Amino acid sequence: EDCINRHNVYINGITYTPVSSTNEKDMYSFLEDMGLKAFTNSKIRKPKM
Amino acid sequence: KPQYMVLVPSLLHTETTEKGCVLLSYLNETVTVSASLESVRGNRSLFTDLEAENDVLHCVAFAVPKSSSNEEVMFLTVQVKGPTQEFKKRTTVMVKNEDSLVFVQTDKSIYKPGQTVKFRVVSMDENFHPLNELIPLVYIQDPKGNRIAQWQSFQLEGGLKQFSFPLSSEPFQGSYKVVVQKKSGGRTEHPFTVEEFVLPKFEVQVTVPKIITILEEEMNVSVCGLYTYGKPVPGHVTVSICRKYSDASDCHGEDSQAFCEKFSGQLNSHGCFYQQVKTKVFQLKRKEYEMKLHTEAQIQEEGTVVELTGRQSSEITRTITKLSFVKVDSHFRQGIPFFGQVRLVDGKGVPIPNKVIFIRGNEANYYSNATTDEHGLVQFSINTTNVMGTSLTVRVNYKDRSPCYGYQWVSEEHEEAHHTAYLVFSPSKSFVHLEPMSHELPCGHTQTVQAHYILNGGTLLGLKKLSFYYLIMAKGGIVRTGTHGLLVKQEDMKGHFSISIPVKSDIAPVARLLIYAVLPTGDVIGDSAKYDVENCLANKVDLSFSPSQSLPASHAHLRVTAAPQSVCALRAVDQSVLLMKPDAELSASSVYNLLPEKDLTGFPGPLNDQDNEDCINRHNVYINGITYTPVSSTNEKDMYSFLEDMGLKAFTNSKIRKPKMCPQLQQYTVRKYFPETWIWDLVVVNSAGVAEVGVTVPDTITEWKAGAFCLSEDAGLGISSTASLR
Amino acid sequence: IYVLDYLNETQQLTPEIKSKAIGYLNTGYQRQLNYKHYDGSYSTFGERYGRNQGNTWLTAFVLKTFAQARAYIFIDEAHITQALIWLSQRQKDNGCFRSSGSLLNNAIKGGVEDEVTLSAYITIALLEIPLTVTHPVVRNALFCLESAWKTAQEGDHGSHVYTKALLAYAFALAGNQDKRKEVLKSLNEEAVKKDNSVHWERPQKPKAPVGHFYEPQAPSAEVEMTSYVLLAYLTAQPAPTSEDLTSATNIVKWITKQQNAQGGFSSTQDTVVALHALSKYGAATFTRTGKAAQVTIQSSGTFSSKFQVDNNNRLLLQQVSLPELPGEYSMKVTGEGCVYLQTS
Amino acid sequence: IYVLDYLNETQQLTPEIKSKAIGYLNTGYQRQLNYKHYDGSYSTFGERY
Ligand SMILES: *[C@@H]1O[C@H](CO)[C@@H](O[C@@H]2O[C@H](CO)[C@@H](O)[C@H](O)[C@H]2NC(C)=O)[C@H](O)[C@H]1NC(C)=O
Ligand SMILES: *[C@H]1O[C@H](CO)[C@@H](O[C@@H]2O[C@H](CO)[C@@H](O)[C@H](O)[C@H]2NC(C)=O)[C@H](O)[C@H]1NC(C)=O
Ligand SMILES: *[C@@H]1O[C@H](CO)[C@@H](O)[C@H](O)[C@H]1NC(C)=O
Ligand SMILES: *[C@@H]1O[C@H](CO)[C@@H](O)[C@H](O)[C@H]1NC(C)=O
Ligand SMILES: *[C@@H]1O[C@H](CO)[C@@H](O)[C@H](O)[C@H]1NC(C)=O
Ligand SMILES: *[C@@H]1O[C@H](CO)[C@@H](O)[C@H](O)[C@H]1NC(C)=O
Ligand SMILES: *[C@@H]1O[C@H](CO)[C@@H](O)[C@H](O)[C@H]1NC(C)=O
Repeated sequence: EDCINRHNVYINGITYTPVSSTNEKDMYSFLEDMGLKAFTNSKIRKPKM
Repeated sequence: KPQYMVLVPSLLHTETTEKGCVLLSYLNETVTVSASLESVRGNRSLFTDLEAENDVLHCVAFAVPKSSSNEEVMFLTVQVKGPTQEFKKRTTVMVKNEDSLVFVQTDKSIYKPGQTVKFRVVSMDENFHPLNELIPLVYIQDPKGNRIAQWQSFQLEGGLKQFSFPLSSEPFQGSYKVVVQKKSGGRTEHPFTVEEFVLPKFEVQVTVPKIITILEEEMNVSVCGLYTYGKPVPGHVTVSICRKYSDASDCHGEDSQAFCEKFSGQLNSHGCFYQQVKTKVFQLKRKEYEMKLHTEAQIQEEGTVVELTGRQSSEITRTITKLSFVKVDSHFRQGIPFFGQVRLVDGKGVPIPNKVIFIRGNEANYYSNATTDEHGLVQFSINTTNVMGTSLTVRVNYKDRSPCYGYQWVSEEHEEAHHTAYLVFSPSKSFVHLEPMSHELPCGHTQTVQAHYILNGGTLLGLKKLSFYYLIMAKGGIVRTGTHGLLVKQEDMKGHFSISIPVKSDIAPVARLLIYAVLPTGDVIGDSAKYDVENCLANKVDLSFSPSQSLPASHAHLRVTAAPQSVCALRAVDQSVLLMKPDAELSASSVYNLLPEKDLTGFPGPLNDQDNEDCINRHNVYINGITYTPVSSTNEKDMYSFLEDMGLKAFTNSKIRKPKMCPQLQQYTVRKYFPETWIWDLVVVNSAGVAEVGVTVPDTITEWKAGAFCLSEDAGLGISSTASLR
Repeated sequence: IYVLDYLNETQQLTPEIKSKAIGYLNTGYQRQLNYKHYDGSYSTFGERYGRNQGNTWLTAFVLKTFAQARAYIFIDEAHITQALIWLSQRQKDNGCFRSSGSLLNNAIKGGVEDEVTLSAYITIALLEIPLTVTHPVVRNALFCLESAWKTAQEGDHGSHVYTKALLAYAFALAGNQDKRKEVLKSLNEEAVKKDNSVHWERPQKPKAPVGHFYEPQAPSAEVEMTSYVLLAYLTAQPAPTSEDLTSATNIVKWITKQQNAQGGFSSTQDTVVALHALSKYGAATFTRTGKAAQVTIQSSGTFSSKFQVDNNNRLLLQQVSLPELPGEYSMKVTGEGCVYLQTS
Repeated sequence: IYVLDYLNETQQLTPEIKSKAIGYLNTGYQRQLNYKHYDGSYSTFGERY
């Protein structure tokens, strides 16, 4: 549920920027490709919005 | 870094002088600037130069001659040559063979047979200093597309001239015209009617709401017929108040007039008639349109009736309880509180006292209440450390027309204060906003504006003090200029500082003030302003007369004050035909709105802009932190933009424009003498003001519309008042 | 337009082909107006798409064509004026205007898209208009050209040919006799001359890799650049000399040999510039009134020959042999009308 | 065209309005050619049908 949506993506500089999702490898993804699952508290999954 | 800045209105009125300014500072003082305004096609070149130093503003008034084409573009280039430095910058300038602003004035508005029309013509330049000049043509035109008289190729020497023309005993009747044609091909007109008529000796006048609204059960009305010497007249009155556009077909003999209510009266001997009416017969609703009131006084012992059409546009408006803005900053900034002062009114135009309201500042999350005071004013303040663009609204009620808005057959509304504001680009994180006196601006007086300057870090390295530079722009050009330096606090943010400036004259009914502060690092800030300058002239003028007298009491005087060496056009007229029909747009407001290009705001059309090359677009936007995210264009206010809506253009090297990246490459005992005129003459003002001796016309009793129109090369023109001689 | 001028200057024409071409020209003109920009700029699509900005080289190409089209048929000065001020608007302080790349194909343009070459083609397209060298825009243009020329000259490589040739042609349009002299000398150094003619070529084997089919993404643009070289040789302030005309003759021999039986040449650009060049050549050389040429060859071993050249035998190749070993062959020409004299 | 003639006959003209009208005339001419028939005839829609 950790949705990080600002009203707008809050750039101060040349202009403002829009939103977009990312694409990079993850620890959660490491353990998914591992084939297993787990439970913790720390930040494993990328803070997807 | 060493710094310059050169500024000039984007337009150029030709055949005359025009001012442009330059700033210089911070090293290698011995510099030479040069402006070259060049006609690209074929070739022309007008060259201007100046030598200058550091830490100085100065403005030169270069002149321009006529051209071939009426309106053209020209390449303006500028070269800065300091002993160890060079800079060059060009753009496009709009040049225009300006048409002198000219006009007419008659003896009278209407005419009857056997008489002679008499009028005068006038011309002027951008400055309202008088202008002597050859005119190609003026003529008088008869209503059938045919002509009645003509004069050609004649030169103004006092900046004006007079003409007359006699009419026949049986000419054509109707709306005759007079017309002027200039060497440019520009034409101007001044009509005048010609017909038989009688001379009135009274004028009806109603009192009633000029503006009537929905929530109206009744209406005050009153009828007062002024007479000769404003005396009371007895007789009969009858008014026809009226609504219009009923369910009639406006055709097949069907009168479009809705309920016309008629009220009679015996117009008493002393005082004037009154009547309070009820609007229930009018049904102040959706499909019953505006309110015309036709009041007809039949003066006794003549049977003579005359009407006045009145208050046709009494705004029966849906928008009730309409509040207002007065002094709203168009802008806000990331590091500042802005405070909007906001009045509240309703309906007639009267503010309401002690009335709560709600104020929603969205994207500041500022939902705050307030109330209306004796003047309906609230001065709401909002701190601003927030996102790009802010929206603001205020209401007394909620966002809907609460009582029965959805029927398709409803007639009611309530205004909502709406406003939007954008912020500046200030990569320094410093900026100078201004608190103005943003309302009506009097003339002949000084006024102090105040300024909220703030400095992120102050001067980073620089020197001790800093400098501000302000310009007051008028009539699309330039009028006044100055500056102010100040010792900066060592590394701190100092807020307040004032500036006083004079409002003598020589300035458009708008006054576009701006200011800007400069930083030796190559940086700059500033902010604009606007003042509704009251319509007011440089050359003061005045009139008077030896007072009113009896009937043949010949010896009378007129006096006028003006500049010590000038002239005046003097129109005393028997005010009966003028009572019958008014004059036409004769005032300083006439002069002002006759002007071409009141305000220079934004460049013209044919020239678009000047582009730059900096594209900061990364391959991927490089948005470090939690996540990546794409590029987009902003929407915010800029210094380039400040000087654009200012009206002018400038050259510099500093970061003025925002670094707008480049777009995406991705693609696929008495004896009567003449009435209808008393005096129609020219006169000269000595160095003590003039006083002529008028001669009391007999056998005539009314107002005496005295009109003074004066002119001097030094002080310009002047407009004096409607002095009567009852 | 350039073939119109070729036909009218060589005089092999008629009013019928004339009228048909005129109709083509008006039609193409207007269909091109249907692609431009409200500012005056020009784009491939342009109109019916509000969010757009035009291209530079394309605006310049249309400008040159509008120029010569005015020269033949009527056209308005406002369009060229607006595109011109637009060309100005893009220019930098000392650097030349950028390339606002909004094209669809690199085949239509024969150049390498470099700012140097781009600005060179632009400023020369300007100078084809009767334009004073004192103009600001052109002043800055020549500044760019001088700078770029020095950088490529003192440098061991600036592409060695196409840049340098376009620079040469623009420098010729200026008035810089010395500068055009030096640059043409340099281009003449790097020669691709052959048994009976002269021309130029790109490196013939690019240092970096290339594509497969006909060197794709590389038209190789030899005809257009040779044509511009020629054009540079053809232009002096009173009239050209003899030696430029000999070089022009050789390179034109190469040109006409390099013409495609389908018509035109391998592209549209090279075809255009080649026909412009040949038109100017004939305007220099091909006199339609000079019709009484008399040639007389005289050699110390009393070997004398005589020939006449007039309109009727204008295209005639009068050939004669030469037997004496020590050749001291004195040609003497008189009358009117130019003559080429090829000996082997 | 007829107002062109009127201006040029009464002499109340200029080369600017002249050139603008000339451009109008060529434009309308060609846009009209875009409606005619292959035989030479002319129709409202014509071409593309
Ligand atoms: C055709 O080509 C000629 C080659 O000289 C061009 O030059 C004109 O030649 C005609 C011959 O009668 C002269 O009357 C003109 O004065 C020349 N200059 C012009 C008209 O530009 C010419 O442009 C072309 N058209 C013709 C034959 O006039
Ligand atoms: C419109 O005005 C003139 C008025 O005479 C028209 O008549 C032509 O005038 C020119 C004057 O040199 C004559 O040479 C022509 O023979 C006339 N007929 C033409 C040109 O069609 C003409 O139709 C228009 N243009 C002008 C002014 O010539
Ligand atoms: C244009 O160029 C010539 C060059 O000598 C110059 O004398 C002239 O004054 C310039 N202006 C005009 C209108 O010819
Ligand atoms: C200005 O003067 C200083 C000292 O002579 C010199 O170093 C500098 O190069 C000059 N030019 C600049 C700052 O552009
Ligand atoms: C106007 O209307 C008010 C009531 O609304 C009434 O008291 C007053 O007598 C009327 N006349 C004038 C002159 O105010
Ligand atoms: C608006 O806020 C004020 C407190 O600042 C409060 O007195 C008032 O009650 C609020 N509005 C209403 C309708 O209560
Ligand atoms: C303005 O409001 C913000 C809210 O955080 C606060 O930081 C700032 O100190 C306020 N400034 C004032 C009252 O001057």
